Amino acid sequence: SLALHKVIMVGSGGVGKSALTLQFMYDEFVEDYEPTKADSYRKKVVLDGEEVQIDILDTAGLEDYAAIRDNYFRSGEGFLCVFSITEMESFAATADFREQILRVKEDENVPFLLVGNKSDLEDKRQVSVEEAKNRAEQWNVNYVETSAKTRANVDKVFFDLMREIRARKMEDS
Amino acid sequence: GQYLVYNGDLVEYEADHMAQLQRVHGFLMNDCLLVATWLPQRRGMYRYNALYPLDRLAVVNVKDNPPMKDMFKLLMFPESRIFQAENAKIKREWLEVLEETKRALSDKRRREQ
Ligand SMILES: Nc1nc2c(ncn2[C@@H]2O[C@H](COP(=O)(O)OP(=O)(O)NP(=O)(O)O)[C@@H](O)[C@H]2O)c(=O)[nH]1
Ligand SMILES: [Mg+2]
Repeated sequence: SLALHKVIMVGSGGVGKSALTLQFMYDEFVEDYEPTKADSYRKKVVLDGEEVQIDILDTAGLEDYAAIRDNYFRSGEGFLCVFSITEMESFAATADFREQILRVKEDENVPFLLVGNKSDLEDKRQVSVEEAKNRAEQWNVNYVETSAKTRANVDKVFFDLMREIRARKMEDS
Repeated sequence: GQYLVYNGDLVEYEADHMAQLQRVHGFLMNDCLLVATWLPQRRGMYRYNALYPLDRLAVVNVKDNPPMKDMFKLLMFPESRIFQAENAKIKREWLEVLEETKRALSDKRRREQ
């Protein structure tokens, strides 16, 4: 059977979790905001020669119950910790998300990628590349800026996340 | 007070390989969701009943994609379950009531506390 890599979109409200997902799933992007409850997408893709399926869970950046949030997290295998480079508060918000992910998954090496979206709005930047790169290094994860609008690195983040998930599976089995 | 908000039949599917499992009946009440499953066995039709508190239940909208249509998923440790509604109308109704009674459950607790 085809391997299945479960990706979870994590990050504050409005950082562009949905935009990235939809851009990746259907090569589309709309400028208008659309609050997310919880959507599940699946797609057949080729990862280094093998046909696999990627499963993405796109949820609201704002969830009332911690128990529900944990049920979202616990179902994933890899995470895309998204924050917007045009809003510093969403960058600060990443530390808690990571802590919750670690607690819930109980593993320091959980497939995780730090993602700074909205790179096409360089003019409005609020978080510096270095700030982000530093946080990633101290968390021992990679950092990558994307733009779900222009597609810059959209495929890269999902495919790289898949590769780390595929690695942990390679060893942990 | 307590009351039956919504209920209906659904077909369960295994979430990872989307294989069809069995028919189930869901009963929505003001603070929990009851799912009744009837699994036939050689000499002992086994039954599985689960109650899911709405303040712990993660409801996910599964987007359509060929081997999948009109489905939504329930997430609650240690389970992940997918259910298919008879048509798009039924699926839409389930998602609306699950969302609305959860909202109602939250604001009901906000006034209290
Ligand atoms: N310029 C630009 N706008 C973006 C980008 N990504 C998202 N947006 C815009 O930012 C807004 C929020 O995006 P959205 O995908 O809904 O964010 P979210 O993280 O899913 N929000 P929620 O958690 O509330 O569902 C939308 O109006 C969207 O068009 C990007 O890379 N560049
Ligand atoms: Mg969204």
